[PDB]
Amino acid sequence: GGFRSVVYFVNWAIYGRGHNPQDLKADQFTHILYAFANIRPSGEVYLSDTWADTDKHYPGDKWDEPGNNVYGCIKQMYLLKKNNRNLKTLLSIGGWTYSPNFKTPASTEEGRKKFADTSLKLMKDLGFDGIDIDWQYPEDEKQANDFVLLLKACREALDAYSAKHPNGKKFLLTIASPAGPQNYNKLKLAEMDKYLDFWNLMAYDFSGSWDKVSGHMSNVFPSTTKPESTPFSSDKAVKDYIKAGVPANKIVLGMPLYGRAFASTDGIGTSFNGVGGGSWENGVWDYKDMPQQGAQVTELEDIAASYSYDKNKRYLISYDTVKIAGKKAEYITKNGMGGGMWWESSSDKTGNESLVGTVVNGLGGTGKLEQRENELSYPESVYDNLKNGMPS
Repeated sequence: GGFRSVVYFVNWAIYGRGHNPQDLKADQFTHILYAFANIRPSGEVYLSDTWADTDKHYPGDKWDEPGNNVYGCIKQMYLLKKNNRNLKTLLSIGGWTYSPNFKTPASTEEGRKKFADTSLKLMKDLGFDGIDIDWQYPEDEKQANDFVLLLKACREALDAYSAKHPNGKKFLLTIASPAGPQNYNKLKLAEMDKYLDFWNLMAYDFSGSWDKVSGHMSNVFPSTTKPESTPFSSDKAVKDYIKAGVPANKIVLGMPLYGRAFASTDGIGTSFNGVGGGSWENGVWDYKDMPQQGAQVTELEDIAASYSYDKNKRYLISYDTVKIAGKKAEYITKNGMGGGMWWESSSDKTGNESLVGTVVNGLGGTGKLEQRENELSYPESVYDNLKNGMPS
């Protein structure tokens, strides 16, 4: 089908980062994942920040509107949908901080239905085209099995809702998936695939502060000359997924819009101590703050990896440049993969230095993106302004 362009919009971005949904170049994406909803012990899914999500008024949002109305970033996401009919939005549930919360609701049938019903409720009230589940990660086979059951329960609730509105759209079920063999090898990949529209493979965080040696954090291919610099590779993951029965065109390659740093290092693949500063938190740098003054950039086109290194501070930052992004685009194209996904929208550069723009153009452009109309009708929404299509 065409290629997908998937981005994570993080709801805490509206604070210190100053990134609002209005700043998204909507025409370069097919799918926005709104992160992150949290999970109650009952299985009930709920919004993590009602201020950012529903309450904050933006310019254009009236104070005096009749009826029960939604504002926040949810309204802004619907506005984007109205204006770009090829743009779909999904409610992303879980993520790193919240993943502890999956195990208990997921272990029972009651828990699983509460999850499914409450997530569907959120979807149809807030105007989303589907839900994305990011359990990072199922610790073992039991959990992996429960996760398959969780997916089934959600897929049934979705379909049941579509059945209630035969002429309306179908809805999406998506997940973020592991690139590390020790995590994906315990999942029942072929089983899960039956329920999903597509797989956003988290092909990044291959290295970080948790290691003892500086490594490439999102490279495609392993290094034969320096194996220590590539603990992982996305190619290993993609190939294993396909062997397990997952179709290449349903796998979306996750790409970092940030870099991880290593301090007091002689270079890639050597020991390091500490991670230095960061754009917002230590050890992590936004792509848009790169390159750092005094750092030299090295591009390993063959393994598709890049990093900066400042000889004087002995500081290493593993992150992708435009060159390397075009190389990952190459890879998506060559292997007929489902598209590109990025974490996350606040940190890309604009214009010709944008990693997202580089990949979309390397995919043949916006015309080669999957064309699938989003859903604007939400007749069962509790929110007046949304079910009326945000007339205002």
